[PDB]
Amino acid sequence: AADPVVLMETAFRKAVKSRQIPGAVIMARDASGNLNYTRCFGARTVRRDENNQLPPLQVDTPCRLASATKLLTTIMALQCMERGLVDLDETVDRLLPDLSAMPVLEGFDDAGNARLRERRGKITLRHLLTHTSGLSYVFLHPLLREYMAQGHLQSAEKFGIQSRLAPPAVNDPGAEWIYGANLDWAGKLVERATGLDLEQYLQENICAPLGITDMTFKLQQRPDMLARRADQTHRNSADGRLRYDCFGGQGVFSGPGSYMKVLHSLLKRDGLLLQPQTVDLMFQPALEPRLEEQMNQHMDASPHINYGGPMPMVLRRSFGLGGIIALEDLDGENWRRKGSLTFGGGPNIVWQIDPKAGLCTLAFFQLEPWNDPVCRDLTRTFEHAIYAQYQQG
Repeated sequence: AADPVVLMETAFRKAVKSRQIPGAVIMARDASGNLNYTRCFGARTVRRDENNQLPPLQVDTPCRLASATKLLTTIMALQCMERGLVDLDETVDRLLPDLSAMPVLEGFDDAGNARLRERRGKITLRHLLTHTSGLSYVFLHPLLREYMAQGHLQSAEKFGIQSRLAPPAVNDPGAEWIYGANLDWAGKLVERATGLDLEQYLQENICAPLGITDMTFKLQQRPDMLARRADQTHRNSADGRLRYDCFGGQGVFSGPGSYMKVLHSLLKRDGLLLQPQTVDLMFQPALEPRLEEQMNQHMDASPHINYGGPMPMVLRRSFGLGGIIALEDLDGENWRRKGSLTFGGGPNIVWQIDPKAGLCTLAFFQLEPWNDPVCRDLTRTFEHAIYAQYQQG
């Protein structure tokens, strides 16, 4: 093992032992197939089992991907796009009339009543995949905040409208980049285009092709793996110490080893689940120029959120179909290169595909909250290390 890679590995092992993290599964791969690094650290929980030892996590251990599910759904949409069932620029309302029926919430008046408007513009699958549907998540936007305060979301029950799909848009399509629920609609679009719920579609069009068996939405229906799942860990603000704790877009449980397989096929054009042309698209910076600027501005101004994760807080980025795209070079030839596409999920799960560097890496944790200092620091120095040993050794 390389000078950086051994220092890195023991630096993880240090963090597990000094109770800073519970554990981590980390993984790197290259376009050749040939690079195959995969190392497990620590325990899958902090809560001791019946025998006073804590079972260790490993590549087959079931873990909540959480907000890292989105890529999978982003894939499943582009599968249908390929197969002719939809088209990126087709107005959603063919398959999602109920979405196209939703109004946009403009603002509030003085009596405080909800002020509401119909949508200028129209709304496409490309918009959804790029978080440019002009719709948002409830507790991130100040308007929806109060819409929620008034209790205008209560009424969805009457029309059988799913909780997550209920909130109104807060802008027109193509207007802003806004991290939003627009990946559960993506989930719907598929279900409706393929007459299949996305649990069935997932196994058929993603798991089967790569021979996966630990990927599922319905974990409660898998005694075999439910029993061995990873418990969630949460870190306290006071101490720094840690304590115990079917829509697309979030809520898949998978082994970290299997998630890699997916990142791999993509990296290496292998064509097993998607089609190299349409993969290239995912990596094409979708954001219009004035759009990509406001996104950068927003993301810089919100460091408490840190969509970037391990990568420099100030950076020039855009967005593609599945994640963020580093528009400039992260640190010369030492680290990620212009073109690389990263995203990640709640429990400090962070993946990235770098085509120009011929690599794809996946750091896998089960610790909340997002953007943890030790996780970020370890992820930082994880990538730094395998990038170095690999490409210059």
